[PDB]
Amino acid sequence: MTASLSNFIASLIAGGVVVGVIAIALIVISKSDRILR
Amino acid sequence: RGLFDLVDDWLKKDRFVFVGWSGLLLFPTAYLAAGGWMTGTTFVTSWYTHGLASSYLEGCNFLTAAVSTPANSVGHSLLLLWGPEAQGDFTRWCQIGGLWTFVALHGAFGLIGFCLRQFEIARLVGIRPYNAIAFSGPIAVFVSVFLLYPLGQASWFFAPSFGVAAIFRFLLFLQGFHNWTLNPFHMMGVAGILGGALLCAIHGATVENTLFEDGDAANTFRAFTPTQSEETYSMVTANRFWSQIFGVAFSNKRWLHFFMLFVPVTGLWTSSIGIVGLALNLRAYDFVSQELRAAEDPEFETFYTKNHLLDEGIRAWMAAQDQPHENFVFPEEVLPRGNAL
Amino acid sequence: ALRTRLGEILRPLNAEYGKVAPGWGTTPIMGIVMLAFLIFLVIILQIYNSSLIIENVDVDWANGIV
Amino acid sequence: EVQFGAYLAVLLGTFLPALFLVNLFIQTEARKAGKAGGQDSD
Amino acid sequence: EVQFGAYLAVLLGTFLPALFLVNLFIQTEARKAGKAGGQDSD
Amino acid sequence: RIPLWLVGLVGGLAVITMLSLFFYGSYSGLGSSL
Amino acid sequence: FRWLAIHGLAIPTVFFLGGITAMQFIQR
Amino acid sequence: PLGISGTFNFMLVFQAEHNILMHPFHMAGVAGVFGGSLFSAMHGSLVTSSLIRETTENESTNYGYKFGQEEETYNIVAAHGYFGRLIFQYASFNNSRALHFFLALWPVVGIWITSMGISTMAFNLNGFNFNQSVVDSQGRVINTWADILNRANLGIEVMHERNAHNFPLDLA
Amino acid sequence: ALPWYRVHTVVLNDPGRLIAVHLMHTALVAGWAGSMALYELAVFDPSDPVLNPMWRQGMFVMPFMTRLGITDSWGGWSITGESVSNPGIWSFEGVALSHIILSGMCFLAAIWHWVYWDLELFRDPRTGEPALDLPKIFGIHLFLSGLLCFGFGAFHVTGLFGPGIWVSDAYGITGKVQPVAPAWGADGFNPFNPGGIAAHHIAAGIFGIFAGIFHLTVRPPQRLYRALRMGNIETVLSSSISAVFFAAFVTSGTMWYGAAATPIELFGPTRYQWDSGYFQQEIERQVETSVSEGLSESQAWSRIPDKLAFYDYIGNNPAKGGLFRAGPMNKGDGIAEAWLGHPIFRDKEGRELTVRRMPAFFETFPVILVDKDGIIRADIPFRRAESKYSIEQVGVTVDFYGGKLNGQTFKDAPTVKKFARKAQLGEVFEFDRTSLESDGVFRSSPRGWYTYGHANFALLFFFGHLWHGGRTIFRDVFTGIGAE
Amino acid sequence: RPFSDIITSVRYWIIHSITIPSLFVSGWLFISTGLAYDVFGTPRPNEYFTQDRQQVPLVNDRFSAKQELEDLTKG
Amino acid sequence: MTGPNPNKQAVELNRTSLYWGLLLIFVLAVLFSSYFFN
Amino acid sequence: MEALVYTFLLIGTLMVIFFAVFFRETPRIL
Ligand code: CLA
Ligand code: CLA
Ligand code: CLA
Ligand SMILES: CCCCCCCCCCCCCCCC(=O)OC[C@H](COP(=O)(O)OC[C@@H](O)CO)OC(=O)CCCCCCCCCCCCCCC
Ligand SMILES: CC1=C(/C=C/C(C)=C/C=C/C(C)=C/C=C/C=C(C)/C=C/C=C(C)/C=C/C2=C(C)CCCC2(C)C)C(C)(C)CCC1
Ligand SMILES: CC1=C(/C=C/C(C)=C/C=C/C(C)=C/C=C/C=C(C)/C=C/C=C(C)/C=C/C2=C(C)CCCC2(C)C)C(C)(C)CCC1
Ligand code: OEX
Ligand SMILES: [Fe+2]
Repeated sequence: MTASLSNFIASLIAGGVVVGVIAIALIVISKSDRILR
Repeated sequence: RGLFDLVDDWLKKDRFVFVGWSGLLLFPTAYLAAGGWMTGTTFVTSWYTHGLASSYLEGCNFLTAAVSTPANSVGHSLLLLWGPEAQGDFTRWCQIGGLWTFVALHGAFGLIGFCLRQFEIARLVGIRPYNAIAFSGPIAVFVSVFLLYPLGQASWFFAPSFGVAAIFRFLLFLQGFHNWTLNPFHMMGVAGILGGALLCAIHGATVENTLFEDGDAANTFRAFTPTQSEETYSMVTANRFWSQIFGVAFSNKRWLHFFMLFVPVTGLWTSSIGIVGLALNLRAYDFVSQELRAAEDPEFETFYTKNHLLDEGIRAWMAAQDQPHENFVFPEEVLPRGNAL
Repeated sequence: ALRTRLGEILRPLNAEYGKVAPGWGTTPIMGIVMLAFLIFLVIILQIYNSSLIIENVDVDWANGIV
Repeated sequence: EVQFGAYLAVLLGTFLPALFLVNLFIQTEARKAGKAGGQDSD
Repeated sequence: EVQFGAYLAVLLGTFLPALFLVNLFIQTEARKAGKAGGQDSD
Repeated sequence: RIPLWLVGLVGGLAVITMLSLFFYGSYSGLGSSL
Repeated sequence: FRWLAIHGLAIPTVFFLGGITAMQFIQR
Repeated sequence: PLGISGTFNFMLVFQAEHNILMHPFHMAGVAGVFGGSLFSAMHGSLVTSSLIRETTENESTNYGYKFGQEEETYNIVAAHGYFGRLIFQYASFNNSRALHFFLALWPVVGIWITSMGISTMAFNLNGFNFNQSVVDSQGRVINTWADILNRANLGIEVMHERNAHNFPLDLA
Repeated sequence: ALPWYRVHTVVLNDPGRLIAVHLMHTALVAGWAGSMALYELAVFDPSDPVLNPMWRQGMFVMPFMTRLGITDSWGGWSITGESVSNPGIWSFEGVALSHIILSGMCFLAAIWHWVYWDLELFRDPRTGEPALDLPKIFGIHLFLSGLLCFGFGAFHVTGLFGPGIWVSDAYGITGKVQPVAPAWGADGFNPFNPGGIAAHHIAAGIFGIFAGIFHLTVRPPQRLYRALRMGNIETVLSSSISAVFFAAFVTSGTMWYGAAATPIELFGPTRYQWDSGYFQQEIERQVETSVSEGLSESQAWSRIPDKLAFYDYIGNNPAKGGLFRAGPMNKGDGIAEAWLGHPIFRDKEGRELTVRRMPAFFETFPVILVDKDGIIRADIPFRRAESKYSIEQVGVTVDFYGGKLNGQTFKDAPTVKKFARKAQLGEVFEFDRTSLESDGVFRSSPRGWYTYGHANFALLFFFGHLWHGGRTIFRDVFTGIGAE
Repeated sequence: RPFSDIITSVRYWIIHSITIPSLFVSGWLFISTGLAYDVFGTPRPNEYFTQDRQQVPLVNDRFSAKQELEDLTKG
Repeated sequence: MTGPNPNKQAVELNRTSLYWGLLLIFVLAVLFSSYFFN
Repeated sequence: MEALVYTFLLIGTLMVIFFAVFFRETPRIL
């Protein structure tokens, strides 16, 4: 609700999408590059 | 089978650079510590924090460029880009000295992520994990100097800046103000660094001089196939050599190569204990029996009391320009000069 | 292998050894707690560092009641 | 003026750990003379 | 005022001869475990 | 197909044009104390 | 593919060397 | 001076009068012993990592080497595949002779070069001097890290041998 | 055939002697804390708790007894200064003697638990080999620590069934053991709020009660039982050490920066109370309000307590001591006797000159007299030849106010130089350096020593996390690796 | 694909004969157009000192440090 | 009592590792004495 | 009185150097 508290939760959301776009890209490519049995 | 197994099999795949699970912590954080240093030494100045020039835009070469520590007014703030100091602005973040904590924090999570890399590759190859335990040596020097030393001090300002000459003043700042060379933890650290360089120069020059004839060529580098089971140098000869030159010698290759691990690493752990004791200003500054005697007897001089007068010159002459935040205005008549210098 | 009277009471606490819940179990419940406890440590450090300012919370030596 | 508790620090810092390492060597040689079965085992 | 060389007299008069008598007992039990040949001889 | 030693020659003298350019501006421009 | 592995390190490096050659010719 | 505190009287006075830290031959031997202690603990770990089972878990690791044996005591292919994945493949010495030569090259060349730093600074060919090197367009001196390093050198210079001097320049 | 660094691994496959060993470390820890506190009561002197507190006399474990509510002793003295007729059992001597009796009983129990190592409790009822059910042992031992956490915060701290925490004011004048009601809001995470300590151990005790209720019933997954190697006992040790240096950076952190759990009346002031001028600005603030209420100057400085000016002194900074100098801080310059007063320096022009104060870095510092705007007006010159700002030229007179030099004025250069040198060291005190043979160099407070040990410990235990941790994961290859 | 087989191929040098000068000149123009002084806030040689401010600028506040650098960079 | 422990082992220290550990203590005694005497 | 300890540490260190060179455990093949 302050300047410092509102900016921190926005960084927490921004810290979620940085983990997110790495994770979402990693699941999709792990489907295509599976190893033959 | 599951979703976890497909991700586990993809990261551990043989490829150009081994990624693994630990590459998700290493490769983002190490890329930004290194790139934060190359940017900060090229573009970002120290004109507002220290009152210096530490960039390539400001005429500094490779030696006099640095990523510099922030102001003393910042204190020990983490200086987040979104924080109360920078408030989202990139340009004011760089001028306060925000890249320095950006380098040091993402660098500290690179050394975490690189030591986890050495546990992960050793488990896949199937070897004992002594590389990850010898690399804990350099972790104890980064943490206890770039992190634990400014935490005990007044702010991040008293930390080593990430530049070549900026380390060099930190070497000189630590003698005048702390008497760091007198500390027995540096003395056990010099014994490991000069002792570790000694062991690889001997083991380098003794293996290479007791080689067997495995070929007719004069070049001995050609005569080694990697998958051979015969040892490539005479251990019995090399023992017989040093037992008569030096008097005592290794008779154990397993003990020898372990001893080449123990000696360099222990010098980084023992020297790391002392620099934690200088965050608290628990320095080995004086021998009081030398100091009480030199006060009562104004003729008793050692080399040791000669080093204190060299430290008054470091504490007085550089501290005016060292700490512009404190505004030391020394007169000319308080600065300790010698005779006719 | 010596039965004692205190050993007889505590024996069902040690009688199980190595029974597991088959599968992934309560592992995704744990990670949501660990993600939460990671956010908790970040917040109370930034309160202490004065890099997260909360209204009517001042990090300074306060008058405890005497 | 020196600290008189430093004599106790040094001379027990020498003797107590160094007399410890002697004991681990004497019982090492006693076990080797113990198994060997000749003139010294008893 | 006491003599500061008496701390070195007593605490080495205790420890140095008493740590000696421990060593003669440890190598005694090592020779007995040395001959016995089971699990401890090596 | 290009011979590999031609590649290391042209890139190798390209580095010398980069390095000696940096030792040039130690004596001219900024940071030269002129 | 390894085109993302090298060119994350080489595309910056040539860009900064484009700036370090320009700073030799900047004077006061 | 043949001592311990006399060594640091020697190193600090040598700093003020010759500026050894900016001299590139002390730079080439700090790289010699930091590199030397690196490749010592890097080679000594990869041998100790890849030791072959010859002992039990009760006895010592070192007793799996009998003296004068002819069998190789560690899987060198194992430690090559580890370091071949730890950095990349082509940065690893498969040759143990060329590996054990590089351990002898790097420190020894680093200390030959360093000991000819003291030698060329014995004849007052000092290290670099970048004091008052960065100026603005007005011409005022902008400080650098070398100017902060200079003020540490000026403190030791005006205080070493505080009675021996009579004239404004330490020619000796 | 064990090496000397593996002698204590005979206890790996023996749970019955794992306890007898862990009881013997406990009998030595408890016997230390009893015999350390008996040693401190022979050394402590409760003559003047204002100018000779317990943190000047090098008392280390004694501020940990008084933190949780022990003020009286069997001699009749108290740290609060109020006399007592009977402290009962729990005094300083009662605690010290009870940690000894606890040590003697954990000693005798470890003789039992070593001899009778073969109990049926530690056997596996399915294989017969000695096993410890480490998931349910964690459920029991975490449920107990939930009770001792919740029991501490609800009863000992809040004063329901206990004395409470030593609290104090903001400036270390008044302080007493009192119950502390918990602060549940965001103000609980203010670490200088003592209510946050009560709110913590009540809240986090409940989370530790109902995590033991979880970790008793629910068994581990098949994946986590194999991935974290929960059959091995060293994965307990690998991760217990990680939970122990992590705790040791925190306590060494909050000792060094200050918290409500580290009162400056027990451990001494922090260094950040010297760097920011935390007591200089406070002593002036109690004089700015006194002079504004129609007073003479010397009556304004006489209202200042001797304790408040005693914190405004560089010898009480923990960042002034050394490592290999030993003993209490009273070995530094002697037991303080009285406050000499507050010198005010005025030149022949009459303006007020303040002595520039020594920072914590400088062992030596040149005496410099500065007026209100930063201009150097006077000093004590090193080089006396070309002197342009000496005290003889400027004619600086010194005026004391308060203390035992209450109305005095020294005007000549020999006397003003003597008080200008001792005024850069904070306030000005009269010491007694002949009782303890005080040599004349500053020592460190117990705030400084606690931060030394428990932060050099926590750095060593980081290596134990990597050793014992990598020994757990890699367990099949520590005789060596196979060549195939 | 082996690394030495790449750089000796012509198709490699077809692509990277355009991309390297188009990226090196963009690193030139990043400096000569005065853009790098404004992103990173580095002082030009004209503007270390100003007409008013003749001393060394320092930040002297924890929280209004952004506002104080708005002061010291206008003139 | 109960039965004999099957986890009895033996401790070893060869003549080599004696001289390491002796020299380790004396060199640490040489190094740290000067600071302790102060 | 103080320097007597320093001398005993130095010549005591040179004793164990003497015994390590001449009374060393001589390594033997087979
Ligand atoms: C919670 C603490 C803890 C516990 C219970 C253990 C337990 C164990 N460790 Mg471990 N360790 C720890 C912390 C701990 N460690 C830390 C912090 C480190 C980093 C320094 C290590 C480093 C380490 C290594 C490198 C090794 C072990 C080994 C062992 C095993 C045998 C110990 C032994 O033979 O020593 C016997 C020790 C002696 C006979 C004498 C030691 C003398 C010391 C050095 C000085 C005297 C101690 C001093 C009085 C203590 C003061 C108290 C201080 C701790 C506050 C055992 C399982 C060994 C192992 O893996 O087992 C196979 C092994 O090789 N540990
Ligand atoms: C009613 C709610 C409530 C309240 C008011 C509190 C109140 C508090 N808790 Mg608590 N807590 C609660 C519920 C609550 N708790 C619950 C439910 C849990 C879960 C069981 C916890 C778990 C918990 C933990 C684990 C910790 C607290 C702490 C604290 C204190 C925070 C202020 C402080 O000094 O931290 C200062 C803030 C920190 C120390 C941040 C920790 C981050 C670490 C230190 C980072 C560094 C780690 C690294 C290994 C160090 C080496 C790196 C080096 C280079 C720096 C305060 C007493 C902290 C405490 O006790 O400290 C005194 C603490 O560490 N709480
Ligand atoms: C019978 C119980 C008992 C009681 C009431 C006391 C009472 C006391 N002891 Mg003592 N002690 C005891 C047993 C006891 N002792 C035993 C058995 C030992 C041997 C181990 C000791 C060893 C000992 C020492 C060495 C010292 C004391 C000291 C003290 C005094 C201050 C305590 C203090 O500050 O601790 C503070 C306690 C802590 C900070 C513990 C924190 C616990 C950590 C943070 C737990 C975190 C992990 C947790 C389990 C995770 C799960 C949390 C979950 C709830 C979510 C106090 C008079 C001190 C003193 O002055 O001695 C005279 C002192 O230095 N004690
Ligand atoms: C004129 C020249 C004649 C030669 C001069 C002789 C001086 C030689 C010094 C002897 C070293 C003795 C240390 C015993 C050490 C010991 O006996 O080790 C014996 C050890 C033999 O190991 P093995 O292979 O036998 O061990 C196999 C296993 O059993 C391991 O336990 O040899 C070495 O490893 C020593 C190599 C390092 C040598 C360390 C020397 C360090 C220098 C000395 C530091 C002290 C100087 C202090 C002065 C104040
Ligand atoms: C900061 C930051 C960032 C960024 C990052 C990155 C992305 C970076 C990168 C960067 C990089 C990564 C850089 C690089 C650089 C490089 C360089 C610039 C190099 C140079 C080189 C040189 C100069 C060298 C030389 C040489 C040669 C060439 C050859 C011979 C040898 C020698 C060595 C001499 C971000 C965005 C996150 C944001 C935040 C902050
Ligand atoms: C039997 C019995 C008893 C008795 C008991 C007792 C009397 C106890 C005591 C005990 C004791 C009295 C103990 C003590 C202990 C101590 C300790 C255990 C200590 C140690 C320490 C340490 C070892 C440390 C170390 C160090 C140093 C020295 C320096 C610095 C570093 C360090 C810290 C590491 C009774 C009658 C009650 C009851 C019945 C039975
Ligand atoms: O003698 Mn020894 O140090 Ca070569 O510089 Mn000149 O001389 Mn003396 O002064 Mn500085
Ligand atoms: Fe080797």
